[PDB]
Amino acid sequence: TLSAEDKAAVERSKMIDRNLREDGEKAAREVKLLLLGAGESGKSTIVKQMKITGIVETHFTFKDLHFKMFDVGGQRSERKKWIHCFEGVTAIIFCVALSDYDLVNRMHESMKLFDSICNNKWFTDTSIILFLNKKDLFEEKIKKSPLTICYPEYAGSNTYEEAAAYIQCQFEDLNKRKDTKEIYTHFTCATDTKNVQFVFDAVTDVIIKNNLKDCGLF
Amino acid sequence: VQLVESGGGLVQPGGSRKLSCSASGFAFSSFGMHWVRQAPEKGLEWVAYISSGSGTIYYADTVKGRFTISRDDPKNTLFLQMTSLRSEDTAMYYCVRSIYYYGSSPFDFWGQGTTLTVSSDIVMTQATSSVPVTPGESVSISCRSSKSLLHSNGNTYLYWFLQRPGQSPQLLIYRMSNLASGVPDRFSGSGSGTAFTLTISRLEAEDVGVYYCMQHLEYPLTFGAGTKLEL
Amino acid sequence: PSWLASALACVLIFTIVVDILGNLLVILSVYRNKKLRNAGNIFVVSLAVADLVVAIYPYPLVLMSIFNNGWNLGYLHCQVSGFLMGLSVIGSIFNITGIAINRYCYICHSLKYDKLYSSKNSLCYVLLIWLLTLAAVLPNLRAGTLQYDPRIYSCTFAQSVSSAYTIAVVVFHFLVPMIIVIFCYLRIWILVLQVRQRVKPKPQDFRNFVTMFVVFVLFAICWAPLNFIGLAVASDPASMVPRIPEWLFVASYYMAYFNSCLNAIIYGLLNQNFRKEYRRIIVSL
Amino acid sequence: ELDQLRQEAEQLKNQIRDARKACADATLSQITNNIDPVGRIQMRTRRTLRGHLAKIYAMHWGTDSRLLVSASQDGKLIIWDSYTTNKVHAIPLRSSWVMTCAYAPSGNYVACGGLDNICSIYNLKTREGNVRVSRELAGHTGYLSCCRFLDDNQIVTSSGDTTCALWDIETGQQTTTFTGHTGDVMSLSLAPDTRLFVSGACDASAKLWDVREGMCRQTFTGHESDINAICFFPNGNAFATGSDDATCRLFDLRADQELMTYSHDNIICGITSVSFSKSGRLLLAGYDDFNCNVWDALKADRAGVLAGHDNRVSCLGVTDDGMAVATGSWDSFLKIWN
Amino acid sequence: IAQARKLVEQLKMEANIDRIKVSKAAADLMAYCEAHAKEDPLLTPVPASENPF
Ligand SMILES: CC(C)CCC[C@@H](C)[C@H]1CC[C@H]2[C@@H]3CC=C4C[C@@H](O)CC[C@]4(C)[C@H]3CC[C@]12C
Ligand SMILES: CCC(=O)NCC[C@@H]1CCc2ccc3c(c21)CCO3
Repeated sequence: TLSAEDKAAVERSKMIDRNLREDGEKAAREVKLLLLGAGESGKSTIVKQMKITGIVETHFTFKDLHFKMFDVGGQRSERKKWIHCFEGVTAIIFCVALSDYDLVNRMHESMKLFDSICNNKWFTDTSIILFLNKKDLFEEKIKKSPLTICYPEYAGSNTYEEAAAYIQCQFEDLNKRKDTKEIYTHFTCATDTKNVQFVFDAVTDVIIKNNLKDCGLF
Repeated sequence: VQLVESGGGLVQPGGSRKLSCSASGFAFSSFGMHWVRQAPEKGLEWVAYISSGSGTIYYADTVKGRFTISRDDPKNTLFLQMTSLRSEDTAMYYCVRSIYYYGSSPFDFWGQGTTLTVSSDIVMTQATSSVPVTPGESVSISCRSSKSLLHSNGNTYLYWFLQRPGQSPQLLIYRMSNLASGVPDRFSGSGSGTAFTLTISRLEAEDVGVYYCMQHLEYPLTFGAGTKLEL
Repeated sequence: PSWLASALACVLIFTIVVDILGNLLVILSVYRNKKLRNAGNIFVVSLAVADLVVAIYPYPLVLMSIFNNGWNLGYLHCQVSGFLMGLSVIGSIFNITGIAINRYCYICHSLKYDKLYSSKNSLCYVLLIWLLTLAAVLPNLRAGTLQYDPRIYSCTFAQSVSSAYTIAVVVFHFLVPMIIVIFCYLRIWILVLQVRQRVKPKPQDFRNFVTMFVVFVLFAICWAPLNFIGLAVASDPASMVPRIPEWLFVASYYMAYFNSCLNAIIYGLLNQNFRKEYRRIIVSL
Repeated sequence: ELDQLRQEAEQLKNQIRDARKACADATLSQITNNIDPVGRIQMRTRRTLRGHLAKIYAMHWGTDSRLLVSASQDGKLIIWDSYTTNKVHAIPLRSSWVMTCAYAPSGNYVACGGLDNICSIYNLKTREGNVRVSRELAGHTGYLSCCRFLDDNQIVTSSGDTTCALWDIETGQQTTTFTGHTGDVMSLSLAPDTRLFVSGACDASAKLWDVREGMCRQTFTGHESDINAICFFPNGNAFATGSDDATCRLFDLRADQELMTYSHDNIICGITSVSFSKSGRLLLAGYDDFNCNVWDALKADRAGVLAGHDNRVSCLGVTDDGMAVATGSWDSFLKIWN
Repeated sequence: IAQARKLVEQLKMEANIDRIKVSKAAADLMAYCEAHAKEDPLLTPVPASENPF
C-alpha cells in the first residue's frame, strides 16, 4: 500500500522518467562526430567551413540533422583513458594534411595515428570519414619535390591524380576490420558546400547500416 | 516566490465565478497546487488539489462536482471554476503550493486569498481552542486525530500551520518533526499516533495567532478547529 | 501408403520441435535482454506467440490422429483445435505484415517513427492485430465451415462449404499480407542501395537480396499452393474439387504447416541481435 | 650540478626502501592465517534502478544511505530513492561528458564534471523548486576525475593535468593546489575526518595529501599499471587501491608500505572501482569481467561474485549504514545488492 | 635545476616520518574488523525484518 504523498512521489518520478524518454529519443536521432589528426592538420579550416575548453563542441543543422561535433584536440591528456567515452559515436572525422608529407615526415605520424585510431577496441564498428586537406598546395609541392622522400618504397608518376590515388589506397588499408567498418575518403573542395554534403552522405550511410543492424536485416 | 490570487467579490447564490491565481518566482510546472478556503469566523477547510502535470485531481466532498480546478503551466496561472455557489461557500480562498518527493516540504508557501461573499474521513480535534500566553512562556498545543497517522513506511503525516492576525498561514513543522525553511528553531513538534504536541520555546512578539494541525495521510484533507493565542 | 504417413508425421514432429524451440528462445530473449525490449520487438513477440499457440494443442492432436488414422476425439475437441489453428495461421501472417510496416518505418520514415511507433502505440497495434485475427477466425462458427478433413487428418478450414468466406480468406491472408511485405522490403532494399550509391560515385549485393527480400518473402511460397487451391475450389466447388488431385492438397497442407516454424526460424535465428545472444541463453539455461 | 642532486634523490629513495624493508616483519596473511574464513557469501540483488540511457560513469550515496546520485553520458545525473526506486531529481548537464559525481554530506549540493574541465555545483534545497547551478569551478585545464565534497563550502577535485585542487564553493577560486603527480589523476578518496585524502594516477602511485597545507605526506608504489580507484579503510588508517594490473592492493598509512595484494589467475582485466564494508572485513571490486568480486580483506580470498551486469562495472558504492552496495555498469543499470 | 631540487626536498622531508611495525598495523586492522563485525549487514545476512530492501 501507498500513502497520499507516496503516490504523488511516484507520479513525480514517473514524469521525470517520462521526460527522459523524449530526451533520449532526441539524443539518439541526432548525429555525433569526432575530430582527430596531427597538429595543424586542417581541423580549424574544416570546423570553420562546416560551422557556417576541454571539448570544443560544434552544432550545425544540415538537411534536418543536428550534427553534434566534438573537437577534442584542445586538451592534452591520456588519449586511451577517455577514448571509451566516445564509443558509440556515429563516425570519426579524420583530417589528414596532404602537403605535410615531408616536414618533420609528418605523414608517417598521421598514418600511425590513423592506425592507432582505426584499430581501437571501441572503434570497431564506427565508420571513419577521411578528409585529405590542402591538396592545392600539395599539387605544386609534388610538382617541385618528389614524393619518394616520404614513401621510399614507391615507384610511379609524380602527377597529382596518381599520387592522390596512391595515398588514398595506402591509407584505406590501415584498418584490419575491413568487413565491419568502412572508410569514406574525400578531398576537400576548397570553399564549397561539397564537404558538408559528403559528411552528410557518409553519416547517412552509417545511420542506414546501423538501423539495418538494429532491425537485424543486415 | 509570489502567489497572488484574484477574482473574488460579491455574487448571487447559484451563480458562477472563476478564481485565478498568478504564480511567479518558482517553477510552477513542477509544483502541485491546492485551494484552501477559510470561513470568516471558522477554521480552514481543504477544497481541491491538482498534481504536477494535471495528472491526479482530488476534491472535497462538499464541493465535488460543483467545483473544477485547472492549471496553466506555460502562463503560470491556476484556476478554480465554481458553479452553483451556495451560502456556505463564502470564505477566504487561499492558494497553496506543494511539492511531493522524498524530503520535500509540502504546503510550504501560501497565497494572499480572494474575498468571496455569497448572499470515511479523518476528523481532527484540538483539545483547547484558546490559550492565554505571556512573553517568555512556553506552551504546548495538543491536537488529536481519529486514526493513528503513523504509516507503515514510518512517515507520520502531520502539519502545523500558524495564522498571523490578518495574514496568510505559514508552515511551521511538516511530518511532526521537520521544521520548515525560514522558521525559527523555537518550535518543536513531537508525539505518536493520534496524539500530537507543539512545543514553543521562549515565544515572543509576532508569534500570537491561531495554530492549525493537518493530516496528509489520505484525502480529503482536514484541519483542526484552531488553537487561538492571546496575550 | 505407410511411407506417406511416416513422412507426414516426420514433417509435423520436425515443425513442432523447431517451432517450440525458436518461439521459447525468442520470447525469453525479449524477457531477458533490456536492449531487446525495443518498441519494434513487440511484433516479433506477437509473431512468436501466434506461432506457438498451435505448437502445443492442435499439432499434437493431428499427430495422434495420423498415428491413429482416425478422429479419436470429440466434436467440441475438434472445433476448439480448428479455432486455434485458425488463430495461428492468421496471426502469424498478420504479424509478419506488422513487422513489415514496422521496419519500413524504422529504416525509411525514421523521422516520424518515434511518435508513430511509441510503446503505447505498439502495444495498441499488437492488440489491434490480435483483434483482427480473432474477428477473422470467429465467423466460421455461425457458418459451420470448421470440420475434420480425413485426407489431411485435421479439423481444418473446409474450403468447399462457404465460397464467399473462402475468397475473403484468400484475399486477406495472401494477397494483402504478401503485397505489403513485398512493398516494404523492396522499398527498404532500394533505399539502402540509393544511400550506398549516393556516396562512392556485386556478389554481396545479390547476397543482400537473398538475405533481406528472399528470406523474408519465404512465407508467401508455402501458403501459395493451397491458397490457390482455395480459389480453385471456390470457383466451382461442385466440379473443381474432383478436378484437383489429393497429392497437391496434402503437399500444400504440410507446406503450410511447415511454414508455421519457418516463420519462427527466419525471424529467429536469422537475426544477429538474437543470434549473438542465443549462446548466452544456452549457458544460462 | 644536477647530477649530484639526482644521485642524492636516488640514495634517498634507496634508504627509504631500506627503511620500509626494515619495518616489514610479517605480512597480513601471516597475522590473519588463524582467523576463520568469512565463508561463501551470497548477495542477491534487491532493486534495479533503470532510466539511464547511456553508459554511466559515476554514482555516490547520500549520508542518509537512502538517496544516491548517478551520472551518465546522456547529459543527465539522477538522484534515486534506493528504497522505492524513485527518481527524485533529474538535472540536465551543460556537457554530457561526465566522469564523476558527488553528493554533499549535508545533502544540499551535488557536483559533476568531466572532459569540460569544470566541476559544476548544483543547488538542491532551492526555494524556487528547481535545481540551479550554484558555481562552475573552472580553470583546472584537464578532464576531471573525482569531485568530492568536504563541506557545503569546500570541494576536492582531481583532473587529468596531474594536479589535485581544493576549491572554495562561494568564491569560486581554489584555496590550495596539490602538485607532485607525474601522471593523470583518476581517483580520490577522503578520510572519514576529511583531514587527509589519497589519489591514484597513471604513475602506479598513490599519494597521501594533506588538506591543511597541501604537502604530500607519503607516496605508495608497487602497482605495475595505472590506478583507477581508491578507497579508505573505515578506520581511516588504511586504503585499498584498484588498478589495471587486475590486482587490488591494501596500503597502510602508518606502516607506509604495501600490505596485501588481491589477485586471481582467472581475472586478467582491470579494476574500475573499489569500496569497503562497514566493518572493513570484505571489500568489493568492480572489474571489466562484467561482474563484481567480493574479496575477503583479511585473507585475500574471493568470498563471492556479484555477477549481474552485462557490461563493465564503472563504479560501486557502499552505504554509510553498510546495509547495501549499489553497483553501476556501462549497460546503464544500477543494482542494489544486499 | 628547480625540479630536481624540489624532488630532492620532497623526498627528504617525507623520508623522516614515523613508521610502525607491519605486525602492529595488521593487528590493529584485525582488531577493527573484529570489533565492528557485529554491526556489518553485508558480512552477516540481516533478517528480512531489519532489511529495508
Ligand atoms: C523452404 C520452404 C519452401 C519449405 C520447404 C519444405 C517443403 C516444400 C517440403 C519438405 C518436406 C516435403 C514433403 C515430404 C513428403 C510429402 C509426402 C507426399 O505427399 C509428397 C509431398 C510431401 C508433402 C512433401 C511436399 C514438399 C515438402 C513439404
Ligand atoms: C482458402 C483458404 C486456405 O487455403 N488456407 C486458409 C486456411 C487456414 C488454415 C486452417 C484454418 C482454420 C480456420 C481459418 C483459416 C484457416 C482461415 C480462416 O479461418
